[PDB]
Amino acid sequence: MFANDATFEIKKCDLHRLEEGPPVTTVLTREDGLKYYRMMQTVRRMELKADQLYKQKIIRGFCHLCDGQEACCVGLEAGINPTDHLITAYRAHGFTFTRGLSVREILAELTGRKGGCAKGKGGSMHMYAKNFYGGNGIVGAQVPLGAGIALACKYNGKDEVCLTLYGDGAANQGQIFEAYNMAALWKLPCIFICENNRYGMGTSVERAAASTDYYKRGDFIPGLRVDGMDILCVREATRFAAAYCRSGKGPILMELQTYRYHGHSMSDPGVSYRTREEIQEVRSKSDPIMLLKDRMVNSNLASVEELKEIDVEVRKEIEDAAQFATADPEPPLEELGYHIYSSDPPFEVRGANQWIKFKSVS
Amino acid sequence: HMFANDATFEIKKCDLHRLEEGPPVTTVLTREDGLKYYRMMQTVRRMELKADQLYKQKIIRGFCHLCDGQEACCVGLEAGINPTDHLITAYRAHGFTFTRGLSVREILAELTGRKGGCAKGKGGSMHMYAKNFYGGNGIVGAQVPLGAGIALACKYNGKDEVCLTLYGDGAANQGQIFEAYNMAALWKLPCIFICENNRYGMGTSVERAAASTDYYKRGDFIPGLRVDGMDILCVREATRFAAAYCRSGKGPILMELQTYRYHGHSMSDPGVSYRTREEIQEVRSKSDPIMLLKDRMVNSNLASVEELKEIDVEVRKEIEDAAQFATADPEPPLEELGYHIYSSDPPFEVRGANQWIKFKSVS
Amino acid sequence: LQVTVRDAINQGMDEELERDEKVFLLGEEVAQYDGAYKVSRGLWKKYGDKRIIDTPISEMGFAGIAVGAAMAGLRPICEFMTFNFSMQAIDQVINSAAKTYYMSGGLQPVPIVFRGPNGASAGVAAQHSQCFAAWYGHCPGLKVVSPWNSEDAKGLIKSAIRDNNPVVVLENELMYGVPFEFPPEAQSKDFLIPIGKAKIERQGTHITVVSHSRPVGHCLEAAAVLSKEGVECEVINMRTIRPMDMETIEASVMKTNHLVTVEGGWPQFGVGAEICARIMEGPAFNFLDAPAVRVTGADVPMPYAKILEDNSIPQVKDIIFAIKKTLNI
Amino acid sequence: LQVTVRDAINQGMDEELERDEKVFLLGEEVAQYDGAYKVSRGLWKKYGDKRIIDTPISEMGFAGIAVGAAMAGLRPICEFMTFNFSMQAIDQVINSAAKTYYMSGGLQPVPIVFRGPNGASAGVAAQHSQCFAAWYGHCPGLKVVSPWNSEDAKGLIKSAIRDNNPVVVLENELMYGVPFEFPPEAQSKDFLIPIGKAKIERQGTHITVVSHSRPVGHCLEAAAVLSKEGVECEVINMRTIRPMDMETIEASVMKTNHLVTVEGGWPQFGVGAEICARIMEGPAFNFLDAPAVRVTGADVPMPYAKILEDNSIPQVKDIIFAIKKTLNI
Ligand SMILES: Cc1ncc(C[n+]2csc(CCOP(=O)(O)OP(=O)(O)O)c2C)c(N)n1
Ligand SMILES: Cc1ncc(C[n+]2csc(CCOP(=O)(O)OP(=O)(O)O)c2C)c(N)n1
Ligand SMILES: [K+]
Ligand SMILES: [K+]
Ligand SMILES: [Mn+2]
Ligand SMILES: [Mn+2]
Repeated sequence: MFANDATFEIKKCDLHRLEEGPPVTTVLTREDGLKYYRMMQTVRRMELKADQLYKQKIIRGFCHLCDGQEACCVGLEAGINPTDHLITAYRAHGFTFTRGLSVREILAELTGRKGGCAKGKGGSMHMYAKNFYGGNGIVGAQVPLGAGIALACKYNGKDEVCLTLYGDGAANQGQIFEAYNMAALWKLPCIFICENNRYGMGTSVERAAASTDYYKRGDFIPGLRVDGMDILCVREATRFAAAYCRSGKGPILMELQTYRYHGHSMSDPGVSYRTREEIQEVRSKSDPIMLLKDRMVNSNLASVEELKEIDVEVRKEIEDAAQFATADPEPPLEELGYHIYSSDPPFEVRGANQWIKFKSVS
Repeated sequence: HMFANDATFEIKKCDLHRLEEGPPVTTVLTREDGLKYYRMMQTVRRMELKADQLYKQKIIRGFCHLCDGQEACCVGLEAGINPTDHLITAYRAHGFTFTRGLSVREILAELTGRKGGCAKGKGGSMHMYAKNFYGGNGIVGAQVPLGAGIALACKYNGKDEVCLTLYGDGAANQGQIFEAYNMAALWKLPCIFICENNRYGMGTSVERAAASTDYYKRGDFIPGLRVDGMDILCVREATRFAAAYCRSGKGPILMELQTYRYHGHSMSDPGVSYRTREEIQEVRSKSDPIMLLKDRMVNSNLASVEELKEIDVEVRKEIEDAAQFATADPEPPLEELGYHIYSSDPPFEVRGANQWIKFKSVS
Repeated sequence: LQVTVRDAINQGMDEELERDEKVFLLGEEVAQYDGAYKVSRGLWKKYGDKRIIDTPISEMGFAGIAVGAAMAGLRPICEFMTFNFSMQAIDQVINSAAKTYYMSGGLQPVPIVFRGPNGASAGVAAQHSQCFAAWYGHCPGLKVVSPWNSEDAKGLIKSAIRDNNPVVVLENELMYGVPFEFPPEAQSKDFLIPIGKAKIERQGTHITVVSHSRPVGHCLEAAAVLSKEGVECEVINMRTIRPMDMETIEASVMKTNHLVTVEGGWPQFGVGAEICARIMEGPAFNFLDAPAVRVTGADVPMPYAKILEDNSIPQVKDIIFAIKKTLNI
Repeated sequence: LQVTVRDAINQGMDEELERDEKVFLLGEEVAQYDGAYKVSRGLWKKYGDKRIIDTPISEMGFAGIAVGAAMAGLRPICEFMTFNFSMQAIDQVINSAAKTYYMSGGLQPVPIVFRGPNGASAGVAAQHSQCFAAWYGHCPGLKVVSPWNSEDAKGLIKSAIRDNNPVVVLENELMYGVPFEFPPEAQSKDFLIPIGKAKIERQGTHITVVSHSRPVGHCLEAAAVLSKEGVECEVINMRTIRPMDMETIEASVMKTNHLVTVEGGWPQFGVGAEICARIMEGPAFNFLDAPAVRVTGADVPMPYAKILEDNSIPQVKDIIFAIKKTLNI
């Protein structure tokens, strides 16, 4: 006999121009808990597998991993509807899964095979899904795009919101400040989210930002700072920020304090600008998955043995996906020119000299 | 009749952002300084009104953005800084070109596109330069990072010089300005970011364009002050305070100058679709910067009505001469079309409208 | 009747706004100010705040917002006051809009239109005179058009709006007040000009003269002068920069044996360069009786002074000169 | 002595920093990270915070800061992590830097260098693979260069730094780790390569093959294969995109009678487009016994998948094929 649910304390958010923030208590059901645990573990194991495949040279170019930040993608999804919108930068494999793509499609995209979610056209940085707009490789560029998606939610009148994510490094891009001003001016249902993992590539927050209170950089935009290692903190803050945008009050900034265990990308060992001890300590004391596991077990929502059975099932899902991604064929060369334009008749695309022609179909 | 050597005046207290103490709320004006600021502002006003008349007669063409109503800003800013300090602004720069040291003749001859202009007719209204004056910039917001880099050079060279970096209320919503704020603060650049707020960005009022219209606070982590930009003494004092702040090594500061432009955005904008003629007339009658100084000087016995009238005559005659010059001066010769593409290079040829047309380019 | 270029663009936008509630216009001074060059006059009064949106001076930001809205299914028209100011926003045009359908494997279309005046005007100097036709034309995933007359501008703005992909419409400020005969077909709300197709504005036997935007009218003047001398120019109005209609230009050259390109932009890596290289790689090369040559703006930042600016843009006499060089006359 | 391209650039910068205290380097990760591709390795430890300056991710801002510092008399090297990211800043490069000396009538020079890797890499997909050679080449007031090997990179970075005008130095990320024999003249601190002069990398008599950056090495591989079959290619390394050395190409084609251009960029309005257009307008046209043709990247946003990427960039076999077509062999 497990508990059907339990009540948990969550850290109080720091507030900027808000007289009240998210609650400091929440109820988690056994059912929701097993779900979040499974999703976070699936993301973690997917990322570890990508690291493997990269080292085996089955993935190339960019591979930015989100391990350590699983309370963010899973917590954010836990606080919004399937009909809400989300856009992020290139560290997107987790959000690609939480917004509903399979591990198979994600890994086959990384391995550059036709079974990929973009048929091997996009690679790590450019994956899309229903109400998930990438997967954006130019730092900060996705922020005005998110505000525009929020503009469309308001135009269409269906009470949908858009979560618009950028990292700490991105936070110093001028277009983000341009977007804050217009979102405030037009009361756009845009939730600006700074995923603060302490480093923008190799540059710590203290060395890039004159002020490292990201949740206050919106200035006239209200903000909250949230513990992004705690899936329940993230979920509560997200529910609060979405209710805020749905009520017509306009945009809000949420800073998620989180941490990446890997380097900036597969090419960055991740240790010239921080210590291995720093990383180990974060992981040892505030890993998002161990934090939930402890909560569930100690409140009788689930057993050590249950969670271990989920781990075994996730491992088989990740192994199956990896086998598919490594055996699936590359896309056929004849499709090189496909999908340049939407809704157009076929045309020809010039290859490497004038005698090479590729058919382009929409 | 003996005149006072100096008098003390009350200046409006600045609103402050992240500063415990701001500029003084009184200041001493000497007769000599009064006379000089009065002549400077009148020179800028008469030059601008001449530009209007020249533009209507088609002697000036393309862009011409006038700064009348705002003379307390160029002149008061000049009064608060050294000749060896630096300044950069946008396109509404005729007054700054003058306060920074170019003649009315060179300015107007550049507007009329003649060889005697400060760029020999290459630049026109928006692009005039002088020593320690970096334009004169026609892309909105673009001069803000330039001004921050000029401050970085001041810091790098170690001469205790500062840079005044001016942008309008419309420009204040440009992303690169926020990028500049962050680097200036991070590096403690001696950059005074100055927002010249005349209430409109072309045809868009501040309330329609900016979610927050507190321009002095947009720097967020950067301190700022808001200053009466119709009061030349208010501007001078704020400026002295901001420059002292940057020279002390404390890093950047924002100053918002609340001012007003009597003309439209440019010669092509009547300036009446987005504001009333009464609003303009009431700003003029209540706050004209020249009228304000004239009344201070007369009421405090620093100058006579007849002395100031004589400066007006002298200035209007100067602008008539300058306009005669700019209107008679020949255009630049065609043969110099290609000149000054590259600095310090040997001569070369530039293609014209077809391959048989070749212009010599020399540095 | 006669309709000016500015009014034909206004007509096109008004019709498409009425036809589809998802279409909207944003940019600086589009709404209450009636447009920086009055091209959007009356639209805000007719459609309101929701549809005709005055923006702050935040090009990267509002271009990005427009691209996001298009991704979410809206159909924005994003006005740059001039294309000079598009440089601030050019990453959004190229990396967020142009490349997205391809990167996504055909999952995410981007139905956005960027429009605004492009190129030289009168005495606006070097930061405000630049032509971006070859820059935008270079880029896969974009369509790029450059209207000349009232018919061109209306039909191409309507086609751009109906297109499902990013379309750059390079207008011309000096053309805006020019009136043209506006035939019945053009006055209709169903009037569309296909993107990708040039139009022959004058039939000729002696030489093919190819241009885009304002200089098309200078080519016709040049041909009117030359015709009195027995020289018949075939004048081609490109209409589209990408994908350009090389077949039309080829068929003309095979007839006339001679080619001059005319454009207002800078010469090197310009529009004429691409036409010239295509004509040499293609089936028409052997039909040339002389080298193809290019008439362009002078290779300088645009000077202010009248006599300097006059000599920095192609004049009728420079087009005539190039043509007579080509014909050896 | 073999020196990799990355180390030769490093030597260039190091030598110019020591020589002139006004020289400084700024950009993302240039200082404490030793460079995003290790090109600036060891410079911060040698020169310190004041001279080697890590920036936030604020392209338009730090490029404008660099341009401003240059106007004031300093000699900045502004690194873009890649040139894809220069799009955010390209207004500063064009409107604030390139045009300013001309606008100011020769009063205000801008001695700035913009440098970093350009064009395609391995598997980095469409937002990260763009070549900007033709875009920057098009603009008066700029100089644009594009080194291939280690001598190229050292001599051109040093010329760029000593130039008093904006110079855009388009490097190549795949060349960084390639070692080259390094002549003793290139080891000198006085080693400079003149901007505006192409270099003949291989003499030949049958065909002129012109290229820039990485593909120059593929043209040389192509000529090695071809000369086993008795075909002698003259291979020309442009070095400079603007102002390009047309005189060297013309004199080569006047000897060989045939021309192929090879570039990694998109074909339309590309670098090959200008070379072909110039050859047709110029004195060598009558020397051509076949049309000049262009080998280029494929006309697509860059795909990720290896086989698609392989076929979106010129391969040696594509070069050999265009040469054989040109020679009718
Ligand atoms: C405009 C731009 N400049 C530089 C880069 C290269 N780059 C990719 S990610 C990155 C660091 C961004 O860090 P942060 O925003 O903190 O995101 P994180 O990966 O830590 O989530 C940089 C510099 C880029 N892609 N776009
Ligand atoms: C990036 C850019 N966008 C648009 C323009 C067109 N434009 C020139 S001035 C101006 C309004 C600027 O207003 P503000 O900053 O308030 O300056 P003011 O003239 O009132 O001092 C605009 C929209 C431009 N020159 N550059
Ligand atoms: K469309
Ligand atoms: K230099
Ligand atoms: Mn980060
Ligand atoms: Mn203003």
